Amino acid sequence: NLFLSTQTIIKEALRKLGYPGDMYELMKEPQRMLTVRIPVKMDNGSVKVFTGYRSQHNDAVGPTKGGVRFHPEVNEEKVKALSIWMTLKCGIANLPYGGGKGGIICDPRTMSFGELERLSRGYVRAISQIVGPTKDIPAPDVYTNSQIMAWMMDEYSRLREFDSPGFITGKPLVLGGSQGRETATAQGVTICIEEAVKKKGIKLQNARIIIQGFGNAGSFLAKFMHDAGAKVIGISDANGGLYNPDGLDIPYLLDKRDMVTNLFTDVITNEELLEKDCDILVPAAISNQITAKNAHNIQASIVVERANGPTTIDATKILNERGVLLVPDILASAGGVTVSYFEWVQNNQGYYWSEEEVAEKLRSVMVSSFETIYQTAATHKVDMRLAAYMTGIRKSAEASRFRGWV
Amino acid sequence: NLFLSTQTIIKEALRKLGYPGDMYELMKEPQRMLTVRIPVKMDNGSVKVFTGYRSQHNDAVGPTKGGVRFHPEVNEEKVKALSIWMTLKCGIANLPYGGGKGGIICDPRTMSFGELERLSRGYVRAISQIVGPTKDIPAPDVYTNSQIMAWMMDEYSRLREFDSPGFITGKPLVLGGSQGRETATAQGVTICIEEAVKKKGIKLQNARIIIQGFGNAGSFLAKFMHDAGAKVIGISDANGGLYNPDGLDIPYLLDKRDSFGMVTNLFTDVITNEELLEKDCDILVPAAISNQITAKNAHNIQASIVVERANGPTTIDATKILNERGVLLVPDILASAGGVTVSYFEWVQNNQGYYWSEEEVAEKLRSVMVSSFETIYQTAATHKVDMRLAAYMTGIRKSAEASRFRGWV
Amino acid sequence: ALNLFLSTQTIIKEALRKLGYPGDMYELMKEPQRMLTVRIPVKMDNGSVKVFTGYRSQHNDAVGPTKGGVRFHPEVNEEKVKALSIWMTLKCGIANLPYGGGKGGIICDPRTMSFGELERLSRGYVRAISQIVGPTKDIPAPDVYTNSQIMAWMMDEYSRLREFDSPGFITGKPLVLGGSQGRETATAQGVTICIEEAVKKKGIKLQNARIIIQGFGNAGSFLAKFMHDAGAKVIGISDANGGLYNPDGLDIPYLLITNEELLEKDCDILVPAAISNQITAKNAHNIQASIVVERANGPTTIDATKILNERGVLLVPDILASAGGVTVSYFEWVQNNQGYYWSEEEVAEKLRSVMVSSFETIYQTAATHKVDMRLAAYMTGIRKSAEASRFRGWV
Amino acid sequence: SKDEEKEALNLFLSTQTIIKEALRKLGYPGDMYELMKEPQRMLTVRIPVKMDNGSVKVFTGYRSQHNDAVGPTKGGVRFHPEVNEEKVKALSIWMTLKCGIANLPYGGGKGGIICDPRTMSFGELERLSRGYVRAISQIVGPTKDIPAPDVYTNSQIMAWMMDEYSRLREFDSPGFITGKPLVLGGSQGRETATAQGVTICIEEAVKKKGIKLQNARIIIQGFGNAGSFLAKFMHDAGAKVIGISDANGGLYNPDGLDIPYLLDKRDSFGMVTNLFTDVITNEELLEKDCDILVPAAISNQITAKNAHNIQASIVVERANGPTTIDATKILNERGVLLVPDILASAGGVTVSYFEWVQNNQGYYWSEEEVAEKLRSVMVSSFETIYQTAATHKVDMRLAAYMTGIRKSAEASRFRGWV
Amino acid sequence: NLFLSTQTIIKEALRKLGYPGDMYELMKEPQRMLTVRIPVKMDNGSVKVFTGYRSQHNDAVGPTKGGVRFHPEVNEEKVKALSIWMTLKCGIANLPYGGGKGGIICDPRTMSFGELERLSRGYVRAISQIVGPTKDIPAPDVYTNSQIMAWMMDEYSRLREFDSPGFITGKPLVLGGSQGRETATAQGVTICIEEAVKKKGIKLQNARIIIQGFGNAGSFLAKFMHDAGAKVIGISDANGGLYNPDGLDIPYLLDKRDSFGMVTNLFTDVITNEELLEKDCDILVPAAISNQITAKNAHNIQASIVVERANGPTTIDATKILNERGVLLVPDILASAGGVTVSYFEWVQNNQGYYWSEEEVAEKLRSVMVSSFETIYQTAATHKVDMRLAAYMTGIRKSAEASRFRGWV
Repeated sequence: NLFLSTQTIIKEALRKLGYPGDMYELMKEPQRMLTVRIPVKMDNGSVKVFTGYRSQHNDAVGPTKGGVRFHPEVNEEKVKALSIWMTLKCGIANLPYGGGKGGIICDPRTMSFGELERLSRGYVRAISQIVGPTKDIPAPDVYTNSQIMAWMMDEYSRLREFDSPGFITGKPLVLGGSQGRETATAQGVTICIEEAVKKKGIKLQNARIIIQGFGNAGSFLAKFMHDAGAKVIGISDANGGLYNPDGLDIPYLLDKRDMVTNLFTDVITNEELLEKDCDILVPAAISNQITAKNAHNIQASIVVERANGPTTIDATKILNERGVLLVPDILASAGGVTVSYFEWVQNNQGYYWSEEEVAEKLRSVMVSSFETIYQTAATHKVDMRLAAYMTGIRKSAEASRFRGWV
Repeated sequence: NLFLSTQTIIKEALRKLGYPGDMYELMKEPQRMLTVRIPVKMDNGSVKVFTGYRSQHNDAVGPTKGGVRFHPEVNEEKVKALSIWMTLKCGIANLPYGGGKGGIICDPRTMSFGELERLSRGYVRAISQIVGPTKDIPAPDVYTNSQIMAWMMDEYSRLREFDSPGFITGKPLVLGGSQGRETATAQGVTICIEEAVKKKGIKLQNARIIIQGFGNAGSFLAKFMHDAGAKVIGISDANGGLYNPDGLDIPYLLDKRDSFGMVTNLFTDVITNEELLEKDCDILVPAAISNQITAKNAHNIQASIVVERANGPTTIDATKILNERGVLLVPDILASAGGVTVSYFEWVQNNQGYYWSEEEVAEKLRSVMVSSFETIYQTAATHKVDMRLAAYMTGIRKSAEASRFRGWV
Repeated sequence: ALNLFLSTQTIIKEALRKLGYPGDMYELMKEPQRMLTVRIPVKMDNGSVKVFTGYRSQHNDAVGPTKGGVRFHPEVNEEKVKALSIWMTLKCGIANLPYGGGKGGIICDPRTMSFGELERLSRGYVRAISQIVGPTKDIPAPDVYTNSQIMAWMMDEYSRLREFDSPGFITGKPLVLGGSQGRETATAQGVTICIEEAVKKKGIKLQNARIIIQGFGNAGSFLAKFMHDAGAKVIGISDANGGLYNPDGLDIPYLLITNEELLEKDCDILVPAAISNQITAKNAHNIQASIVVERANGPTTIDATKILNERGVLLVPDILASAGGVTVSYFEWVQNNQGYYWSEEEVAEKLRSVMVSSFETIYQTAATHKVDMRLAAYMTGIRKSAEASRFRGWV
Repeated sequence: SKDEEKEALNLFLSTQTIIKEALRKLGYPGDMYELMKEPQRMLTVRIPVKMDNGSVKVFTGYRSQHNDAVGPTKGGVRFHPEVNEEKVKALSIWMTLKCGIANLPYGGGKGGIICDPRTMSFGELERLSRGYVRAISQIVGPTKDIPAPDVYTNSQIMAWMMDEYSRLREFDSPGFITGKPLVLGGSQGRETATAQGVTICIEEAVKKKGIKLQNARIIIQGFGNAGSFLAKFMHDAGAKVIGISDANGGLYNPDGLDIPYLLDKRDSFGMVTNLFTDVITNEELLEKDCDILVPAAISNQITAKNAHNIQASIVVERANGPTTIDATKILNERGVLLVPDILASAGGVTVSYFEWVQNNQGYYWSEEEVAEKLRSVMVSSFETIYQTAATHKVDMRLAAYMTGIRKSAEASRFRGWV
Repeated sequence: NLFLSTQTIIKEALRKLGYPGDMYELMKEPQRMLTVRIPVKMDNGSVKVFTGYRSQHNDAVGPTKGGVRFHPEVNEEKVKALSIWMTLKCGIANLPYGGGKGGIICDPRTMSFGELERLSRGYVRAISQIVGPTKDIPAPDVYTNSQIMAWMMDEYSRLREFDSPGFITGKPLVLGGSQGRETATAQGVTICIEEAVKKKGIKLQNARIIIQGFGNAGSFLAKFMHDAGAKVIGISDANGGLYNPDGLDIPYLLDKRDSFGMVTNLFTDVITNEELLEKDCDILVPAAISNQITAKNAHNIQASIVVERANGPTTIDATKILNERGVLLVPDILASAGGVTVSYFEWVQNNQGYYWSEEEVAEKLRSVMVSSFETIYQTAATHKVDMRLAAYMTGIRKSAEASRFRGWV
C-alpha cells in the first residue's frame, strides 16, 4: 500500500524524465531483498527466533545507505518501500549512494539492554555477506540509536578482523561518529528558507514567518529566524498558536517551555494560524494540515514543509497554480541523511571534521539541491515536489543506463 | 621505434640525474606486460578473438595509471613506450603513481555500440587479476570515452561484488567522475603562460601573444588571454594566419568561428603559418601540429617564451637553437599535464567517496601546475639544461628515487 | 625445433579441423589466453643488481587451472614458452587431466650462477607473477635447469605472500614439502604400460613378444629389464658403436652390426631412444616390427609415420608413451588438495589406469577417424579444451 | 604455586636439552637448534567475558605455533588454572614431534587459557571459547593452525569454536578444528584414538620382550579417560591388570583386578579407590612387580631416586612427561623397553589428522577405515623409532625426538630458512 | 618496572575517571602480544635467529599505532609498557587509534645495511597476519628511520600484491611520507607555551623565558620566542648557563652557536645549569635530561610556567611540589604530541592518496595541539589534579569509553 503509493510516484517521475517503461521495471523492486531468521538467547533462558530484513534498492550510483528499524509492525513491503524513498533522498542531496533499509520484527520496549545487544549482533551476523562500507551502510531509525550502532559496528569489526567504522553511521563520537549530527536536519530547513526567500525578492531580515510546533525542530527555526533579524510573527504547539504582526518575543517564549501556548490568552487555533498573513509558512508534523479546504486561504508566499506530509496532493496542486513556493519535506529535511553521508566520508579518510566544517559542507549541499530542484521544476513546469522526486531517481536512472543495465 | 626513442629519453634523463646503469636496466622495460586474447560475440553471430595489452611500467611510487586505446595500429611496443611516457607525466605533476597503459587491436569505427561494450567487458575480465584501485587505474584514450569507462567500471564492480569507481577514471559524473575535466588541459596551459611571463618580468596584462591553431585548444587560449588584458596578435588555422601589431578583436572571431575551427579563409590580407611563426611578440604558442619549428625556422622566432601545447611541434635541434638564444621553451609534457592531474583528482575523490566543486578542482589544478613549473625551472637552472630535458629528469626521478628506497636497485 | 611456435600452431589447426571445429576454435587456441612478461631485479653475489626477463604463458583454462614447468635457460624466449604451453595443453588432454597448459621461463644461465643467486631469482619470479598464479590457477613444475630445490624455494616464497603453507602452488617438490611418491619411474613405467597394451592389440602375449631396444642408457635399460622379467625376448639391443641382434634373445642381466640394419631386422616390437630421424622414409618401408614405441622424442619423421600407418604397423607416439611424467605431477597436486599422501604402490596403480585409458581412447580415435596415433594423440589432446571452451560459451 | 611453575619451566628446558642433542645426533650444526628451540610465533591474548553474576572477567590465553615448515600447525587447547606460557611452548614442541613420528604433514601448535572450568557454567565456558577464537582468528584456520581438545576441553568446546570461526568467515569451516561431533564433520575413531594408539604400542613392545599379551601383567597409573579406556583394552586382550590408581591411592592385586566392576563403579572424575580400604600410594604402586607399567596420570613420577626400583620390563608413557632425563638413563641402563609419550600417545593427533583430511575433501570414512589407517601409522611409527634407537645406540626417547624433528629440520632447510 | 610504573599510572587515571576495577583489568595488559623468531642470513654466511615483538594494547578506538625499536635491551615488558604509553598519546591528540609498539633484540650498530634490510623484511613477514593499514601501523623509533620504513613498506606491499603506504609511517616523501614532520614536535612545544601564557594572563610579548639546551630543539624555541616578541633571558649548553634579565641577544647567539649547539664558551660570564633553573622568570623549559628538577631544588623554581620538552625532566615529587606552589606544569607527553600527530596525518594522506602542503600540515597540527591543551586544562580543573595526571586521564579515557560502547566491559 505504502509500497504501491511509492511505486506510482517512481513511475510518474520516470515518465516525466522521458524514460520508457523498462526503467520503471528496473526501479520498482529492490535489486536485492534479504530476509533472515535470527535466534537470540533471551534473559529468561529461552531462545526466540526473530525475523529481519534488509532491502537494497539500487546500487548503480554507489553502495546503498539507510536505517534499520526495531518495531513490531516492521514488514517486508514497508522495508522495500522505505528503501526506494532513501534512493530519492540520496538523489536529492546528490549523495554517491543508492537507497537501502532494514528492520527487525520485535518490540524493543519489552527487551533488556543485553537482549537488544544480542539481537543487534545476530542481525549483523545474519546479513554480513551483503553489507559493509563499500556495499551497504546502515544507520539509526525507529527504536535504534548510537548504542545499537556501536554494537553492530563492533560485531562487524570482529567478523572482519579490523575496525570497520564505515560500515554503519550514527556512531558515538569516539567510535568515529560525525560532529554536527544533532541539528543537521533543522539546519537544512533554515538554509531552504534562505534560498526560497531569495527567489521571492524578500530579504531574510524583513521576512515575517509562521512556525507550527515548538519542540526541538520548531524552536530551532524560531531562534534562527529571530537571531537573523526576522520576525517570527507566529508560533504554535498542541494547545494552539500565538499571532502578532510585530514579531513574537522568542527569547521569552523559549525561556519557558517543555510546550508554551497554555500560559497566554488570545490563543488561536492551528487552523486559523495557517491562514494568517506572512511571507513564510512552516507547518510541523501532522499530516494533511493544508488541504483543498485551506489551500486557497494560505497567505504565505513560501511554504516550507518540515515533516511528515502536511500538504495534500490537491493542496499542493492549488498552491502551485496560485504561485506559492512549496519546499517539500523530502528536500527540506535532507540534512539528516547528508551528515550521515559525511560520517562515512570521514571514516573513509580516518579524519574527523569540526562542527563548523560540517556546517559549511552541509550548506553547500543544501544550496545546490535547492537550485537543481527549482531549475528542474521550471524546466518541466511542475511543482517542486514532483521535481524533487525526479531529481531523486534521476541519478540512479542515469547511472543504470551508463552501466549497461537498461 | 617510439619505444627506442622513448628508451633514449630515459637513458639520458637518468644519466643527467647521476644514476648508474642498473637504474636504466630497471626503467627501460616495464615491470609487467600482459597480453591477452579476448573472444567477443559479434552482432552477425560469429566470434572474433581480439588481442589486448596492458603495460605497467613501474609502481615504486604508487599504483600504475594510464589510458586504454582502441585502434587497428595498436601494438605491444607502442603500449610499453606510452606507459613509460605516463611515468614521466606522473613524475612531472608529482602524482603518487607510476605509468600504465593499455590497448586493443580493433577498429571501433566499424563496430556497433554493443560489440564495443562486449569488448570492453572482455578486456576487464581478461586483465582483472592485475588491475584495480590500489594496483592499476585506466582512463580514456584514442577512441575510448566515458561510456567505455562506465562499462569497464560496471564489469569490474560485478567481479568484486561492490562498486569500484576508483578502478578507472574519466567516468561520467553520476558514476564518480570529477568536475573540471573538460578544460583541464587548456587551464594547465594558461597557468604555464602566467608563470612563464613572471620569469621574463612581463606583466600578463601587457604581454603580446600569438597562437597557431583555432580549434578547441587555440580558441580557449585566445579567450583567456584577451580577458586577462593581453593583446592577442597572431592567430593561425588550417588555412593561414592573421596578424596585427596591436590586439586583434578576439570576440569577433570567437563568435563567427567555423564549427571545425576555421576563420581567416573569410578575411582581407593573410600570411601563411611559417610567416606567422617568425613574427614579433613575447609568447608563441604553436597549438595544432608537428615540427612547426625546425632547424630552419629556429633563428627567426622572436618570442621570448615558446609554450608548446600539442605534441611534437619543435625538433630536437630547434630546441637546442632556442635554448642557445635564451628563449624560455615550455615543453608540452609539462603544459598539457592538467589532463593527467584531474584524472588523478577523480581517483582521490573516489578513494574518499567525496566529490569536489569545479572551483576546488580549478584551485587544486593551478597549485599542482605552479609547483610543477617551478620545480622543472629550477632543475633546468640547477643542472644547466633546457626545460625539456629538465622535464624528463623530474618525470623519471620520483620513480627512480622510490625504487632505490625500496631496495630494488 | 626452430619455428617451434609456427609448427605447433599447424598441428593444432589440423587436429581441430579433423575434429570438425570451425576456424574460430583455432583463433581461440592459436595464442595463449594470457602471456605475462616480467622484469625481475636480483642482487648478485658480487653486489651488482642484474635485471632478468621472465615469462609465464597460460594457454587455456577452460578445463581447469593451467599446469607446466619453468625453465632457466639462455635461449628461453617468449614464442618458445608459448609453444610449450600449448604442448602442455595437449599432454593434459591426452592423460584426461583437469588442467590446461602453462609454461614459464627465465632468460638466464644457471650454470654460471651461485646457489644463493638462483634462490633469489626464484623468489623474484614468484613475487613477479604471484597475482596470476597459485593452486587454483596455474601450477608450475621443474623443467630445463630447474629441480626440486628450485620448487622448494618457490613454494616457500608463495606461502609467505599468502600467510599459509601453499604446497599445491607448484609440483616436483621434495617429499618433506608435500611431494609425491612414484616420480622417478613415472615416465618409464608409462612406456612399459604402452608396450603391454600394444602387444594385446596385435593378438600376441608379452612373454612371447620379441623386442629391439635402441639406446641402452637410463631410458632403454629400465625397459630392457622390465621385458626380461616379463618373460619376453630382448632380440635387439643398441647404443653408440653398433648393435647386438640375437633371434634367441640377449643375455640381459649378464648385460649389466650397424643400427640401420637392426631397425629393419625381424621382430614384433621396436623401441628407439633420444636422437631423432632414426626412422626416415628411407627406413619406413623396410621396418618389420609390427609395433613401434617412441620412448623419447622425434625418432620417426613426419613421412616415416605416413608409410608405417599405411601398412599396418601400430605406432605409439612419444607424446602418449611419456605422459606418466605429467600424470604424477597432477597426482602430487591432488595430494596437496587433500592434505593426504599416497604410497609408491597406490601411485603406480593410479598411473597405470591413466595410461590404459589414454591408450584406448587414442587408439579408438585413430580408428574412428582413420589417422595414425600421433594425429589421434594431437586430437584427443585439444578436444577437451575445445569442448570445455564451447560448453562455457567462449566460442 | 612456585613448585608447579618450576615444573612447567623445567619441562621446557628439558625438552630444549633433548631436542638439541637430537639435532646434533642427526648431523645439524648449532643454528638449526636456534630455529627449533623456540616457536616461530607465540601469541598471548586478553579475553573479556561477561560472567553469570553480571561482572566481567578478563582471561589470559595463549597460542604457540612451533614450526610450520612441513604444514600447518596442529595441537589442542587446554583450560586449566596452571596453564603457563612455558608449558604451552613445550607442548607445542611435543606436538611437532608427535607429528613427525606419525609422519603427518603438520608441525606443532598448542594453546591454553588460564581458567578453572570446574567452577564455570556452560554459558560461561561457551562465551570464553568464542572469545578465544575471536582473539586468535588472524593466525589460525584450516590452512594455518588447527586446534583440538585437551585438558578440560571436549567436543562441545570444539563445536562452539568451529561455529564462531565459521561466522567470522561466512562459511562453514570444519577443518579449522578437530575433535568435533560427528554431525559437524567429526571423525569415526576419535573417542578412543589415544588409548587405541597406546594399546598398539603395548602390543608391539610385548613382541620385543617375547611376552604374550594374554600373559602380561599390567599396572596403569591413572583412571581418567586414558587409563580407564586402556584398562578395558587390556582386560579385553586377556591381560591381567594387577594395578590401578586414581588421585587417592592405588589398588594392587596379583590375582588381577576386576576391571569391569571398577569401570562400572568409577566417577565422572575417574575416582573409584575410595570404595576400598587397602589403598596403597602411587609411589608404592610404581615399584610393585609387573611386566608393564603405564604412567597414565601426571608427570615426574619416575625419577632418579626411584627408577632403580621399577620392576616392569616395559614402561609405556600414556601421560606427558612422567619420566625424567635421569630416570630415562637409569631405565635404559637396566634394559627396560621404554615407549616414550610422544610415541605412545601419537594416536590422538593421528586421528585428528584424518578428521582434517576428511574435512578438506568433504567426504567421511568408516570406522574400519580409520581403525586400519591408525594401526598402520602406529605400527610403522613404533618400528621406526625402535630401529633408530638400535642403529644409533641411543635411548628410545632420544630416538623418538630424532625421528620426530627430522622432517621439520629437513623442510626448514629446503625452504631456505637455515 | 617501566611496566609496573605504567600500570599504576593507568590504575590511577582510571580510578580518578571513576571506572571500576574491570576497566583496569582490560587496560593493564595488551589485547594481543606477539613474539616472533626471525632467522636472518648474515653477511659472513651464518644464520642468526632474532627475537621480535609486537604489542597491540587496545583497538576499541581504531587500529593500533606506534614505533619499532631495534636495540639490545629490547624486551617483552618494555614493548608492552611502551604500547600503553602510545594509547595515552593517541587519546591526548584525539587520534582515532589505540597504541601499539614493536622491538627486535639486536644491535644495529654492529650490523651492515644488507643485514638490517633482511631483518626488517623478516620482521614484516613474521608479523604480517596482525598488521596493516586498517589494523596496526608502525613508525620509526630507537635506531630505526625512514629507510627502515621504506624496506618494511616494500615487503608488506609485495605480500599483498599492491602498494600499501598506509601500513607504516615515517616514510620518505616519495613513498607517501608527509611534509611538516621535521618540526612537528618543536611546533607543539611552542603552541603549548602560547596556551599556558594565556591561562596565566601573561602576554607572549611580555614573557621571560629560560631555555635549557641550545641544540636544534632549544635554538628553535629560542628563535620562535625571540621572533614572537618575548624575551629569552636564559640559555644553556653542556658547558653552562648565560643569564640576562633584560633579555639575551638571541640573533647574535644563533649565529655564533656551533654545529653541535655550543656557545657560552665564547663568554666569560657563564653560570651553571643548576644555578640557571632557579633564576627568576615566567617560563622554564628544562633540558631533555631526566631528573633536572628533583625534590632538592623544586621549591627554588621561580617560573610560574614549566614546559617539559622531552625525556621526563621533573620527578614525581618535584611535580606535586610545583602543583602545590601553583606553578603550571605542562607535561612532556602533551607538549611532544605533534610527533604522533604528524604520523597520523601521514596515514590519513595515505588513505586518501592525497598529500598536503607543509602549511596545511602546520595548520591542522596547531589546531589539534590547541584542543588537547584546552581539554587537559579543563579536566585538570574539574578534578583538581595537575596537568600530568589530567594528560593521563584524557589518555586512556577515549579507549575506556570506546571499550564500553562496544560492549567489552
